Amino acid sequence: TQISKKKKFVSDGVFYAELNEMLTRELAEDGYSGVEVRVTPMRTEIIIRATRTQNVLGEKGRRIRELTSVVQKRFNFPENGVELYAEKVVNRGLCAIAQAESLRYKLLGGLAVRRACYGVLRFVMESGAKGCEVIVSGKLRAQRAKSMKFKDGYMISSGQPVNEYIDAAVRHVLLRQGVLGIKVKIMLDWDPKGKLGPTTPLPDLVTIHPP
Amino acid sequence: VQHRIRITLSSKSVKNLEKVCSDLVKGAKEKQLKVKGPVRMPTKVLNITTRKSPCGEGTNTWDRFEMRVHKRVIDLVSSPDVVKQITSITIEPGVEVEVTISD
Amino acid sequence: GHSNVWNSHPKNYGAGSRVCRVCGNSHGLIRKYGLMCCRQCFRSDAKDIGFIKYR
Amino acid sequence: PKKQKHKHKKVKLAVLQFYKVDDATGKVTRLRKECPNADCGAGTFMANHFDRHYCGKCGLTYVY
Amino acid sequence: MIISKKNRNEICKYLFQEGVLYAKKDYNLAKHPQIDVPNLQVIKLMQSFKSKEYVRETFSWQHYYWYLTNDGIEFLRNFLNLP
RNA sequence: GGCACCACCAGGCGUGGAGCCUGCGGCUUAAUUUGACUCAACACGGGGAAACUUACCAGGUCCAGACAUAGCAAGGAUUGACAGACUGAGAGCUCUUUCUUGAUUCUAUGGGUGGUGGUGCAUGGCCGUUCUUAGUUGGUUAAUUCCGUUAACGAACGAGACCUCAGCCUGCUAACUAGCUAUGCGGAGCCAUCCCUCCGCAGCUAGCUUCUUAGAGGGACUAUCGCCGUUUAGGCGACGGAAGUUUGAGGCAAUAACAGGUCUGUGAUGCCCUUAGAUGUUCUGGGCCGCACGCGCGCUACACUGAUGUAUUCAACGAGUAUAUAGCCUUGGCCGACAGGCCCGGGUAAUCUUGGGAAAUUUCAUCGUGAUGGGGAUAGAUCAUUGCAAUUGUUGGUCUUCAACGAGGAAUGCCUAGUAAGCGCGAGUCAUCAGCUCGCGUUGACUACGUCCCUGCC
Ligand SMILES: [K+]
Ligand SMILES: [K+]
Ligand SMILES: [K+]
Ligand SMILES: [K+]
Ligand SMILES: [K+]
Ligand SMILES: [K+]
Ligand SMILES: [Mg+2]
Ligand SMILES: [Mg+2]
Ligand SMILES: [Mg+2]
Ligand SMILES: [Mg+2]
Ligand SMILES: [Mg+2]
Ligand SMILES: [Mg+2]
Ligand SMILES: [Mg+2]
Ligand SMILES: [Mg+2]
Ligand SMILES: [Mg+2]
Ligand SMILES: [Mg+2]
Ligand SMILES: [Mg+2]
Ligand SMILES: [Mg+2]
Ligand SMILES: [Mg+2]
Ligand SMILES: [Mg+2]
Ligand SMILES: [Mg+2]
Ligand SMILES: [Mg+2]
Ligand SMILES: [Mg+2]
Ligand SMILES: [Zn+2]
Ligand SMILES: [Zn+2]
Repeated sequence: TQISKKKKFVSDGVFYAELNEMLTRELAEDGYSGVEVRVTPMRTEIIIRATRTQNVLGEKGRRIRELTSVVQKRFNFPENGVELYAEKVVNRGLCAIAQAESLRYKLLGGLAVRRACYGVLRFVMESGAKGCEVIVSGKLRAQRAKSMKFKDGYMISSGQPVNEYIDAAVRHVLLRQGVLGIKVKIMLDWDPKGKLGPTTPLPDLVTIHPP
Repeated sequence: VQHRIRITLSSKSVKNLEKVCSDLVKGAKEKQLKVKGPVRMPTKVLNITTRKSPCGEGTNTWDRFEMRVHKRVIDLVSSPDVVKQITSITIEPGVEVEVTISD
Repeated sequence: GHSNVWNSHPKNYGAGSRVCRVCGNSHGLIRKYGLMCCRQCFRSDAKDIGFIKYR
Repeated sequence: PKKQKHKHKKVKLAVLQFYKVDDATGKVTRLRKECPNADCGAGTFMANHFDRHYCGKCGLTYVY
Repeated sequence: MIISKKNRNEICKYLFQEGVLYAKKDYNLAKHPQIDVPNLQVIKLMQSFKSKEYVRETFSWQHYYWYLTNDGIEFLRNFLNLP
C-alpha cells in the first residue's frame, strides 16, 4: 500500500500520458484538445477540453458517463472516485492540436492541401497568434514525397521561450496513398493576464517608458 | 492544541508548492498555532538518459530527461479539526498534500 | 492436453516477459521507476509523463 | 503426409443403444453403470472398455 | 469461437449492466479482471459483437475499450432473456 | 582571404605491436537471423541472446479464420477425455477404445486477421549529417558580433538574449528526516574530585543557523586604471573582487537539403507476399557465441615513480520492497578459511541500507632489475550461488597451472584547467552476467595563448 514519492509521480505522469492517448483516439472527431487531471480529495476530477462539447457529452450525457466508468474500472479508481467533466477550449485558433485535427479532417474529406493549410493559417492569424507555421510532408501529389511549409508571421525557434511561446502539434492523416504528416506550430502573443498566451514577455523585448 | 501534525507536501513545480506552503503557514500564523516550517527536503532528481535515435544509426546522441520532486514538511501542534480546516483551501494541481497525526 | 503445453514456458523473468505498456515491444525497455515504456515510446511521451530536458 | 485430425466417432442413437426397456412390462434396464461421482448424474453412463469402466464426463475408471 | 453459454451470458450480462468493457492485449490472462472468463474469450466475443455493430472498439496503450451501441442494447436485452 | 586541437603548431596521454573482451567482414554451419560500410557502419540498433527475447534452423501443436452466404445437423453440427499404443514429451497430437458434449462449432465460397515478411528508392514521425558552422574595402568578435564604408534604410529568423546545473552571500527565510555551540549527567585519561582533553547520552523550554538543505533575492557590467586601437567598435595588462576566458559547462537551436538511417520501437503506414501442412501463434531442442584469417572500440600489462603484506583514512552522483514465513536495498547477531548460509529486524526513505567506511594515495616492511614476488592468458580439480534449466565452461570462490608481453613499424586518435591522464563509485541493461555506455567524485599536470603548413569547411 505504501508507494514511494518517486514511483507515485512517475505513475501520475504515466496515467496522464495514457489517458490523453485513449482520449485522443476516442474523442478524435470531437475536437479533443487536451485533458486537465485534477486530484481533489473526494474524487480525481478530470476536465476534458474539446471543440464539439456536445459530441463528447453524448445524448443526455451517455458518452461522458461511459468514459467516466471506463476510466474508473480500467485505471482502478474507487467507485465514484473519478468524474470526467468537459469544458470548452476558449480559443481554438490558438491551439495547435485543434488546428492539426481540423486540418486532418479537412484533408480526409478530400480538400486540396494547399487550400486547407492556408485556411488554417488564416484562421490562426485572425484568432491572434503572433505567427503560425504548417508543414505537410508525404506523397502529396506524386510518388516521391515532398514537404510543403506554410509560414506566416513571426516565429521563434531556439531557446527557452520556445517552450513558452510555441504551441505545437504533430498529427498523421491516414490517406489512400499512405500517411501524410502535419506539423502545426502556433506562436503565441504575450498576454499580461496569461490567458491567450504567455505572461512573461520575450527576454530580448525592451520597453522604455516615455519621459 | 493537543496532538502533533506533520503535513508533507510534494510537487514537481517549485512555485505552486511554495505558494501552497505559504498559504498553509499563513493560515497557521493567523489562528495563532505555532508552526515549524516550511522545511525543505533535498530535491529528488529523477533522471532518464536514452539514445535519441529510434534506431542505431548516427552519432550516438543522448538526451537527459529530469523530473524534480520537491518535498516540504510543515510541523504544527494542534487538533485534527483545525488541520483539516486549514488544509481545505484550494491546493493547486500537482501539489500532493498529506496530513499525518503524531503524538 | 494442449492447455498445459500452450504458454507452458515460465515467464517469471526474461526480456520476453516485460513489454512496452504503450506498444508491447520488448526491446529498449526502460524499467526504471516503474515506467515500463520502451526507449522510443518514452522519448515521445516524456513530456506528458513529466520529464523535462534542462541539460 | 498431412497428420489427419481425430474425427468424432459417430454411432447412430447411442441413447437407444443404452437402456434396455423391452419385454413389454416397464424395465428401463441400464446396460452401462451410471458413474458414482455425485456431480456426474445418473444418466452419465460410464463406458466399459475391453477392461475398464470409464466415465466420459470425468475420468473415474475401473479395470478387470 | 467455442465459448460456453455460461461464459457468454457472463460477459453479455456485464456489458449490459455497465454498457462498456475493457481488456488488455493478453491472450493468456486466464481470467478477465472483472468477468470470470479469460481475456481471450472476452476479446474474441467483443470482436464478434463489433463486426455486428453491437459495440464500438478503440485500442490504446495495449488495452481494448468497447462501448455498447444502441443496436447492442437491443440485441443484449433480446439475448439475456430479460430487460 | 579566413576559420577550426572532430586541423596543424608546442606538447601530454594514447591507439597501431602482446594477451584477452567485444563489434564488423570472411570462413564454417541445419541455422551460425539480420539492418548499418569514409567522416556520417563496425561495446551501433540502448543488440551485456542459457530459455523468452529471436527475426534463423529441426520438429511438434493450436486457431487467437470476425462477419456474410450456402450446406451438415438434437435420429447430434460439434467438444473434452481414462487406459493402452504413438510420441522428445503427462501434446487424446494421432490411433485402438467408448464415453462424454450439445448448435458456441463444422465444411465450401467471399471477406477478414496476424506477420521482427518485402519495399526507408512509396511514406509519417523521429534521428543523424551538411552545421552548431554563421548563415537566411577595412578593423574587431565566439558569432551576418559590432564599428566603419556606403543607393540603401529599417527589420525578422538564426547567433547572442533565454533556461538548467556549478561558482559567491557569517545578509534574508527555516529545520525532532541537518547540524553547531553551550549546559547537565555518565565514561576514560591525567591520576582521584576540580581543572583540562577526548568521547557518549539528554533536553520540541538550551540557544542558534557558521557548517547541511532549499527558497527568495543580491552579485559582474569589463565596472575601474594604464596602454594600444581610426583613439571608434574592441584588445592587452593591472587593482579590487567569489568570479574578469560573453565565469565554467550544458540544454534549446535558422534556411535549404541528403533518394542519409529506421517498415526489426510504434494497434504510424501505402503497395506487394503469406494466411491453417501459416512467413500467424505457441511448445520442445539447437543457433545467434561457431574459427586457417583481416579490421574497429576497448580492458590488462610490460614493472622499484613498482608488486606484495601490514598500518591508516578522505568523495560525489545516484538506487532501493506486493510483506505474502518472504519479493528490493540491506543493518545487526551467529556459523563458515572463502564462497555462502541461518536468525532477529529497519526502510516506500535528508528518517534504514548510507556520516554511503571507494580507490588511487599515505605509512612501514619484504622483494632487488631476474619475465622476477612484473603479467595473468590458458588449463585441471573442486565447492557454492542465480535460475525451470548452467553443457558450448552464467557467475562467484579454493588449490594448482603460470602463455605472450621488456613500451610497440608505416600510420593515426583525443585533448588548452580542475582540462588531459590516473583512480575508484553509482545508474541503465539485469533472475544471474559490465572488460560497454550514461553520470559522479578523488588525485591532478605538461604545453600553447599562434597559424593557414597539412586536413576539412566557408
Ligand atoms: K599501443
Ligand atoms: K559505436
Ligand atoms: K525519414
Ligand atoms: K519506423
Ligand atoms: K510496410
Ligand atoms: K523499442
Ligand atoms: Mg542560444
Ligand atoms: Mg602534434
Ligand atoms: Mg593490440
Ligand atoms: Mg533463443
Ligand atoms: Mg524457441
Ligand atoms: Mg513469427
Ligand atoms: Mg508489425
Ligand atoms: Mg531515406
Ligand atoms: Mg548558511
Ligand atoms: Mg538509401
Ligand atoms: Mg551478436
Ligand atoms: Mg599497498
Ligand atoms: Mg613470473
Ligand atoms: Mg601478480
Ligand atoms: Mg549472457
Ligand atoms: Mg550493474
Ligand atoms: Mg584528424
Ligand atoms: Zn514502445
Ligand atoms: Zn463422471
